[PDB]
Amino acid sequence: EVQLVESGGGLVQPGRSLKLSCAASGFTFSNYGMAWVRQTPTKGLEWIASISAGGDKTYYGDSVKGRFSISRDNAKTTHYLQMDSLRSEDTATYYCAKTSRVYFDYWGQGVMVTVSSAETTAPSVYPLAPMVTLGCLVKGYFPEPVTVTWNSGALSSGVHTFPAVLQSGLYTLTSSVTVPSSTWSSQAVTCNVAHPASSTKVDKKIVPR
Amino acid sequence: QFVLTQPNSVSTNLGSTVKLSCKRSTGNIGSNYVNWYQQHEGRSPTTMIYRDDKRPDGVPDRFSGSIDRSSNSALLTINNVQTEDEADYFCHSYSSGIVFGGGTKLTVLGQPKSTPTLTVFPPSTEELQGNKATLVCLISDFYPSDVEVAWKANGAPISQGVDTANPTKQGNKYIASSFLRLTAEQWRSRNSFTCQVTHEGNTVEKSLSPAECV
Amino acid sequence: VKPVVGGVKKGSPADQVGIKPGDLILEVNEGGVAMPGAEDDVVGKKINTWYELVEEVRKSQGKAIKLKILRNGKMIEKELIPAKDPKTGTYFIGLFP
Repeated sequence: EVQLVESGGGLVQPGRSLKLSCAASGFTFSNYGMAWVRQTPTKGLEWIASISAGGDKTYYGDSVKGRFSISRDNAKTTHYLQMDSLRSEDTATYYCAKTSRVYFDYWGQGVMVTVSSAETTAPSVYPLAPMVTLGCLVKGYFPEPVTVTWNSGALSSGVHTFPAVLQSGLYTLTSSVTVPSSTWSSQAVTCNVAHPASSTKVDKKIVPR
Repeated sequence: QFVLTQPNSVSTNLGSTVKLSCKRSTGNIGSNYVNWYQQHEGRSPTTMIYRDDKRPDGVPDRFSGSIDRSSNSALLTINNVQTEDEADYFCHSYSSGIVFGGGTKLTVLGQPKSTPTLTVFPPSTEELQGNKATLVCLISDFYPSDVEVAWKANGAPISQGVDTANPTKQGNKYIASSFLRLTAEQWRSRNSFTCQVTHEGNTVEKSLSPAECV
Repeated sequence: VKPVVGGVKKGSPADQVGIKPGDLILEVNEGGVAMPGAEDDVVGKKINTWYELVEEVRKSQGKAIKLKILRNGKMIEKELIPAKDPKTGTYFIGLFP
């Protein structure tokens, strides 16, 4: 099984720097080059950088005028994108992607870089109580994204995490899960909220209040 | 060095064949490989076609690729198109640099009409402790995607404090949410609020009330 | 056994390319221009059982391939395109052992 797990994103001020990590596994790392590619709703997919299998040849896209440098640590089976002199327009979702000569055969899950002089704001999390449907509420956060799991991912089917609304500069969303009422009547059920940009993680047990 | 042009959107019908084109602006298209990636709403891309016409394992055989040199275009053909195929499709090639098309959003009409399911939640005691109250209305399992969302208190329309999200596809259907910012007192004041959703001229609503049946 | 070159069908792909008999064939890999940053990616297979060759010629599917081989002891790489046969429709290079 092949896994590409990205980390290191979040919010950064214009003119500063941010380094991104992509933790690889499930294949012979040193046998394949790696790349970083970014995405926005307005500019689509833009290729950012690639590094060769032996780390000795690097390729930069013409969207960044040498401000970014790419590196790979083959002992940690990881690779890095060092992003200097960041600009508002560099705000995007960044993916790493494994190569196989002619195409990107696997993509990471993505991490989000936001270039903004607004502060990071951590969410307030509230439990939403009334088969049965239970919910977790992630109120007033900035920037995107948030993650929500249920019982540490042991509840995976039946989950809906709803797109956020944005109001007065803060995002609010809700996540729900639907379980048999017999499920609700026994084992504890907890929602797990992570806000990577504030580095915060909260579990809330949903009680029949 | 070159650009790849994709339509903005294509609309087709459940069970149809559909062809998505990808035209290279300069230089012969056959001079380098073309690849195709599928990206569902909110998710990472996955490979549909690589090396012009090869199909990754795991991908249904109704996908096929070809190269039309006379029109300098690559083609993604989907036979027997399915509702699970709604997604964005990006073509991809390279030479001295790496180039993506702008993406085509594929919409498939003709799937089954879906009346919405409604779920509503009152404010939590913990939130009220801070003197605030947020009413949550969750709208799911509906098709098509346009909705008008309105809230009532005691049957009168309330506009201030309402935030409604644009519908989004998750899995095989669409979801939406709406929030009402209130003060603790505004929530305690009336004895009914209603989330009202209108869909294809049909209206479904559910209400919430600070009381208790006992 | 061991995979050794013996005959070359005249006018066939390898003949148009420059493969001469008596070569040791080590590797057969994907061909064509590669995307930047992926030149050194390994997709081919180091061959030894001659059938691994013909297997890796069916995988070619008419797409270009590189061959890393030996000329009197020195490494040499030649890339070519297997041709679609007009009879039963099978890709060939014209390389008798």
